[PDB]
Amino acid sequence: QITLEESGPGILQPSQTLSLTCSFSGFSLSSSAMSVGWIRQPSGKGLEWLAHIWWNDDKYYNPALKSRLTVSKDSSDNQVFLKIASVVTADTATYYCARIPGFGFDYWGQGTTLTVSSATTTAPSVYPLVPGCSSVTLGCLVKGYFPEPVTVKWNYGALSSGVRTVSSVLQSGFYSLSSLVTVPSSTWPSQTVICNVAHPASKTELIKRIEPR
Amino acid sequence: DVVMTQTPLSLSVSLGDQASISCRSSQSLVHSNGNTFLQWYLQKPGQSPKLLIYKVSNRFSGVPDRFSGSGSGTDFTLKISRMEAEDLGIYFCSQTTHVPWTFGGGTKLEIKRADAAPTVSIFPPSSEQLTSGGASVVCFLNNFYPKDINVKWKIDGSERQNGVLNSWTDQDSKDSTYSMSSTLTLTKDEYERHNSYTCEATHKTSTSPIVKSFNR
Repeated sequence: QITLEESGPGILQPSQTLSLTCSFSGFSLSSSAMSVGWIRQPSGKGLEWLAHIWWNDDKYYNPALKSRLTVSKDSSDNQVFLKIASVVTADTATYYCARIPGFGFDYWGQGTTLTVSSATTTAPSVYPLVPGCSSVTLGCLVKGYFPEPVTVKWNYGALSSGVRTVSSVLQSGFYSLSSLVTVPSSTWPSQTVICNVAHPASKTELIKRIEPR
Repeated sequence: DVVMTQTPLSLSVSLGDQASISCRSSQSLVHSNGNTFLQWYLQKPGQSPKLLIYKVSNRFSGVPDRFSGSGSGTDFTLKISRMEAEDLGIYFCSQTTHVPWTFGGGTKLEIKRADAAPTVSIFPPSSEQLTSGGASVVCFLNNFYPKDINVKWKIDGSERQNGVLNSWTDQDSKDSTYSMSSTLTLTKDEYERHNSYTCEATHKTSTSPIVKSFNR
């Protein structure tokens, strides 16, 4: 059961220090051969290796960023840390930690998305798509929010087939998307259909029941 | 730094067909030890990268037989022998033999399937949005191929282009289709001013638009 999970602020103002944590299980550093690395990807762009720390405390840094970067570990707590000093707009990216046994990267955590902005965090408003107010298409629309990302689920994740979630659109400083599911008629409205929208940056966990009229 | 050149930038593959992805190195990827550390990853839409092939040719616990790697020194190839629906996403090569560790630019692999006409749905603004002074009319083109689609909005039979935001999904993992939402956003006052609200998809499967309207 190898797993890796990263955590960050979600949003950070320019010039301040970014502090990322990589929590893991299924392996140990201080176990030998054994490394955890940091990789970043700006939206729709390439992957950039940042740094990695080995079991023996050997640290390796990307020269283009080196003097701003600091990797460290706490092997007893199964955690790796990355510090990025005086952060700029270009540091906006999804950050990953990944295990290195030998050779590469194998896994790969979920990523933590970071936005470098001077702006207030704004939670989303979530609205029915109801038709209209054999199979039926329903949805949740998902306006007003900052920064990215938002997570949208249906019936707390139990409804996953038929889900279509379009990519976000930025306009006037705010993002929006919509997520739709096609169910069976029989289905809805006889059974409950709920969207779960999470916005970690504003600590938002909201829910919309899809009601007919 | 070692520059990784990936070819092609994008590939459209029919199901069951073969696909090759090239990765070329600016320096030799043979380490002193003397392994060759070239890895292949698939990043699926909305997911983190997954290791497919490590050290040129080793296929990683869980990875289907359909994926294979070959090459030596400076020239490397990922092969997918039979294309399946779930093999959608962006493929990347890593070098880890030289610091700084560098990646290829990526190859977006898209699946080429039979043509599919969209299923169109229109959604009036919700009462909860209307209560706060806003009105978004959403319309919602499900499961076309190919990706190229046009939406036209009509208010009382007159075309509207202001306040329209369009957005696509990523290609689907099971049926290989696209979806897109077109959203016309107005104020409550402006929405309450008009009656007929119309959206129409033209798509290459039909020269005639699929039209959906509500009146309120």
